[PDB]
Amino acid sequence: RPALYFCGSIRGGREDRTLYERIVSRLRRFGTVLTEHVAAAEGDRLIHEQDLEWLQQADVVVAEVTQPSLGVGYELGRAVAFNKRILCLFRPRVLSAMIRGAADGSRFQVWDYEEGEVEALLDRYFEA
Amino acid sequence: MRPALYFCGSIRGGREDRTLYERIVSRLRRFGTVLTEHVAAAEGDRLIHEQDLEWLQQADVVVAEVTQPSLGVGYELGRAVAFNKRILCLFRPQSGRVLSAMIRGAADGSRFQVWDYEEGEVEALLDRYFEA
Ligand SMILES: CNc1ccccc1C(=O)N1CCC(Nc2nc(-c3cc4ccc(C#N)cc4[nH]3)nn2CCCCCCCC(=O)O)CC1
Ligand SMILES: CNc1ccccc1C(=O)N1CCC(Nc2nc(-c3cc4ccc(C#N)cc4[nH]3)nn2CCCCCCCC(=O)O)CC1
Ligand SMILES: [Cl-]
Repeated sequence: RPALYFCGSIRGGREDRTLYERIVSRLRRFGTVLTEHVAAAEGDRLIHEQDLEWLQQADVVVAEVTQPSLGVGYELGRAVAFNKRILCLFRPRVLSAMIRGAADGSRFQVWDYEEGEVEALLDRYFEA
Repeated sequence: MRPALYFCGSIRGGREDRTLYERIVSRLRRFGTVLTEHVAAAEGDRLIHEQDLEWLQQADVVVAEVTQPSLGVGYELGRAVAFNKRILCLFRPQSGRVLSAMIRGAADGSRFQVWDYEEGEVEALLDRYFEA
């Protein structure tokens, strides 16, 4: 099965816990979600090494980029250098030009969305 | 041959402090060329990303102010690690914040370092790092 990596900001996880769970639940239909048991409220070297191992194992990286995060950005930077296929999900805040600009319409895509249509978008992405 | 220094910080940290980022850049100029000294941060996006990536590849050292969360700063740090760059992260714990485990965990005490500091001592720390 394809290996899927999900990540999001700690702030996005706090205010929108259900949103991250909805994304992960939908991703499970298209493969194994390596980060599905991550409980964001979490020495640091062990976390970094496990994160890198999952990033290297992933076939697709799905990042929720609505809130600023050094961790999400760092994971995206490592993922680009690991030549991974990336999908960023943004809820229109101004998305960083480093993320919007990394998009190439194929291997790195950034999709603007409204909370309610996240399942439909994920279906479209993985049925293509 | 002057060393090429790359500086980056969050847009929030640039707004809430302004003088802090300018103090850091001014001090870095003593030790080398600052590739990002003329960055406004009031910013098509692809051109910005490609210019950023060119500066990252040219750098000898990357200095990042990591006090406020930022997708851009994190992304630049991730690309910098993969480009095998020497990195120094500057974090202010007085802000009450806890630095991301992805950044604190990337530290190895040598090639990637994270230093906790108080606003007033930033010039002294930069002098120590660059061996003044
Ligand atoms: C102030 N910020 C931080 C402070 C402390 C720690 C991290 C951060 C930080 O920068 N973060 C938080 C973590 C986030 N990455 C992330 N978030 C999720 C994630 C959120 C989430 C929510 C719901 C569900 C479901 N169902 C699944 C979820 N999966 N996965 N990943 C990737 C794995 C990395 C973790 C390594 C694990 C090592 C270990 O198991 O010991 C990036 C931003
Ligand atoms: C919501 N956030 C964003 C929204 C929109 C755009 C970016 C962000 C974002 O994530 N950012 C902001 C930019 C930041 N990086 C950064 N900040 C500085 C920087 C701040 C600063 C302050 C004072 C002084 C002095 N003296 C010098 C300074 N140099 N350099 N860099 C690296 C160069 C990248 C520029 C590419 C240009 C492309 C082009 O010209 O074609 C990362 C976080
Ligand atoms: Cl976060």
